[PDB]
Amino acid sequence: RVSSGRDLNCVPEIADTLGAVAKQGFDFLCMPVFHPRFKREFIQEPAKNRPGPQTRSDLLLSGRDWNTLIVGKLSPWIRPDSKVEKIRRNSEAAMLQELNFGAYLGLPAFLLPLNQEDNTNLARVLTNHIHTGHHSSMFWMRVPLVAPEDLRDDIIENAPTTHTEEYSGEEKTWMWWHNFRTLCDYSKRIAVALEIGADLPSNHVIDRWLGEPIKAAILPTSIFLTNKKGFPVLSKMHQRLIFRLLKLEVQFIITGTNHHSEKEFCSYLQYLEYLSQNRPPPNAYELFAKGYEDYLQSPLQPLMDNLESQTYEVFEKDPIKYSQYQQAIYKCLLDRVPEEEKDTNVQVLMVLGAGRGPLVNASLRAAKQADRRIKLYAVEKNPNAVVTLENWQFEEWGSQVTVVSSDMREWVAPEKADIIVSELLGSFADNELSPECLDGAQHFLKDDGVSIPGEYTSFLAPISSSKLYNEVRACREKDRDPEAQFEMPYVVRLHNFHQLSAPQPCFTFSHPNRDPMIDNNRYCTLEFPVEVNTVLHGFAGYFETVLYQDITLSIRPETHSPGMFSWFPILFPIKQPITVREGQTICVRFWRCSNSKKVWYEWAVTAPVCSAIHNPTGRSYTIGL
Amino acid sequence: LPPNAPACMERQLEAARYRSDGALLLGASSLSGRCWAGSLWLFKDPCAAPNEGFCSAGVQTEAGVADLTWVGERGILVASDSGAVELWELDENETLIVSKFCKYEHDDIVSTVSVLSSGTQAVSGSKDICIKVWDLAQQVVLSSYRAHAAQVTCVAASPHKDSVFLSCSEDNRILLWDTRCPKPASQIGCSAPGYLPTSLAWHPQQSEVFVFGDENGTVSLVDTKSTSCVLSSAVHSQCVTGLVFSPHSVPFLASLSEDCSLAVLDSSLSELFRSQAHRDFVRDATWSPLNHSLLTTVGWDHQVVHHVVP
Ligand SMILES: CSC[C@H]1O[C@@H](n2cnc3c(N)ncnc32)[C@H](O)[C@@H]1O
Repeated sequence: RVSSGRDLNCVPEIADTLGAVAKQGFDFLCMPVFHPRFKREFIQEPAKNRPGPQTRSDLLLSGRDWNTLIVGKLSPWIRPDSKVEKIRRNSEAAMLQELNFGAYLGLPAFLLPLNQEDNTNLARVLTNHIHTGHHSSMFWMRVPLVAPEDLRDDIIENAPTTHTEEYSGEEKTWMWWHNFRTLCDYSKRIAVALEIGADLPSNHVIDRWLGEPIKAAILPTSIFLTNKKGFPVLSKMHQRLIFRLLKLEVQFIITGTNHHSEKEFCSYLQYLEYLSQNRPPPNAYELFAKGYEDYLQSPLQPLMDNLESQTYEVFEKDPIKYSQYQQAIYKCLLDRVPEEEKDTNVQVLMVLGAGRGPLVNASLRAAKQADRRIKLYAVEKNPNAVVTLENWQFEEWGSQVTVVSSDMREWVAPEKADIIVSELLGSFADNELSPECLDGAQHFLKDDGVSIPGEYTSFLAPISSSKLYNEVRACREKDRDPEAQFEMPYVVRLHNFHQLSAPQPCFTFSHPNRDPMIDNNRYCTLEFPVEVNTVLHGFAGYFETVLYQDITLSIRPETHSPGMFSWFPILFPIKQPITVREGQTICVRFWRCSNSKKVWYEWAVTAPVCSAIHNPTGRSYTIGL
Repeated sequence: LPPNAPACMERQLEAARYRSDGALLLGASSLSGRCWAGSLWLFKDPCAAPNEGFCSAGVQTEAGVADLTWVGERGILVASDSGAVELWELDENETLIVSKFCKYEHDDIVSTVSVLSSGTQAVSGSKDICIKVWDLAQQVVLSSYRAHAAQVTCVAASPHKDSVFLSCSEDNRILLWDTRCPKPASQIGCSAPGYLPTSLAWHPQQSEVFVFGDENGTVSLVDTKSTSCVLSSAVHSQCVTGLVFSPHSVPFLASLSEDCSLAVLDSSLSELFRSQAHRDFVRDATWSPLNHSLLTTVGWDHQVVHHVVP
């Protein structure tokens, strides 16, 4: 339900304290590994020769406890960015010592503050620790939503709080995070512990954090209200934020003393669990998409490759989607055959890429629904799926269905078709080469023939996600270009991200394509107005298709076909993140390029700054013809 | 060793305060090993300290002692690691020390405490960045001020003005407070921003004069009136942790630093005496009320040193 921990800066006995916090229902304890007041000297005699021990023993807990139940904390006197040389030197040494002890102990995480703007030396020392043996432990950078300087009571007569609002100024703590993680080169081990205050900032300030790697939210006891029965509770705004953070599955940390004295800290925790169990429940899509959040997958190429049995099974597991197909064919039959010709008129329906036959079945249900007469061809280049088809036609369909084991571009049809039906669409619509396939088959469509689908359109939107930028970056492989990861699309349930602008149509295809000369190549220029400060990491892709007239499928959020989990979105990364200021326009360019051999996409951002052209000549990514 | 008195004192000596009669208040913490806690000790014979078995009275605190102050002649007010301000009461016979109140108001370590001139009120400062005003009699927080933007290092009540006290923070602000003012704090200091302020002591006679020490070992003399930095000396090679004035008609200034040294300075901030006696950090100093030439220093080396000042 909820994973939560206790933050303490006082631990008289680690055994007693840990027992306490467990009894209260906490999954873990954030605590100092050295006494917070125990400042140490490393260079000057005589204090450097201070007799040890320097802290309490590793023998005081099991390895299992250290590994699972403890998050360490940097001592607060440690200031690597101090302007006093000696304090800098001592803080450099103490910071290494405390981090090395955490690694010694096998702690799963360690808390470090971003409590000011300049953490350059702090970053340099952390980077050094990280580059001293490959380890998995996380560093939680404790950053406030609202900097303490901007939180202070207006009680200084000769230093009044600037009540005049500053857009970028109110986002200063995001810039603290950004600079730190940029210096540390987006280490996957460095994440955010976002500290929440009584005074929530403006929405823009909260939105700054959308695509950032938040591992924890810190809730001070201070920010909690009191109900009639005197229970700790939160403002509706604080609650809306908690509901937001529960979607990112962060860990919650309670810090500070029990201000609700005639209660226990289970009160704070029970409130959280109360909110968690009382959260607005998630839709079936969100239940379908539950395991796949921000999971990078290769786009399927069902032309170039022969899909596996279980791949077709998942395709088939979308009854909404096939109802739409049935309805589109249903409608098209009634349009093509008047009730006077009902029994005399038999329409030639060809399924192009019939897989294991779900479109054949839908075609048959549609024909009985319409009470009209149909002859079915089922064309499928994948001979493994032809096994499934031919068993289906022998056992059930009978001679109404002629299974054809052929590429639809090569097949010489015995007759022309009234209707061609196809599900050749990927997450960017045309990314599996529906156009080239259907173009090849259109000679055997009647002059008045219908293609279902008649049309599809790709859409793009710029996104911010430092999480997904890092996951792409982590996809380097031996024996290929070290940046090829960035020059290919991924199918992904985009979860931890910020959409910077409304989706805009990219590429459109129409079937049949009556063009005297047909060119499936494309060049498109898009301008995304941006109303926030942010960092561009890539482009989310989606699609809409018109099956027939008003019957459509869409994964485009604004028009998403309800309850259709068949396609996650696609992602076009860029190699270097691009800063975008509120007011600025993001200009992206997409090309659809081709040979006889391959089709591919190239893309460049041209505003507010130019990127490199990604995937020149399909060098990193092609789609086989 | 007395009854309710621990048969062993924690190594890290945090505070030393000579009462009127020359009796010695000792605060100590355990800053390392299995148990991180603290103790309060009374030595009516000061030359016996720090040995536990020669103590008049001793008690164990739940947590370490960051700061300490005498409340009159029988009261001890405690800044705890626990985020609690603790009031400790002396025995009638002064044989034991017993918890009057322990209040958990600060969300982090209580770093600093000072009793206001009434003896009925005190100010606390914490790493939680807040400064709280305490009603000692009713055991409650009258006011909580978040004036500062980083952890509060020191708070020192004016000698004779119950509404006036100084605070200093790692936010680089020295605040002069007057609770009678609706905006009670006023940012004071040198004209030029300098090193973080670490220690505060009002002049006992001249109520508008105070000294502060910095993270860079510099001690500075300030006039509220001039609002300009009068005199500054570089006394230490490390931060100035403490500043203590002699009981003399023309006071002496005792300076204590993480440099493990004691310095005694004149009114002109010149150097009269210096002691390399301690071999770890020097935490506190008190002048004997009895013999004003005597200065008692405690340090993390667990040394209780008695100095003879010329
Ligand atoms: C049901 S998913 C789309 C189906 O179309 C098939 N397919 C893709 N391209 C062609 C083609 N050119 N000719 C015949 N079948 C195809 C694939 O093998 C897949 O089963």
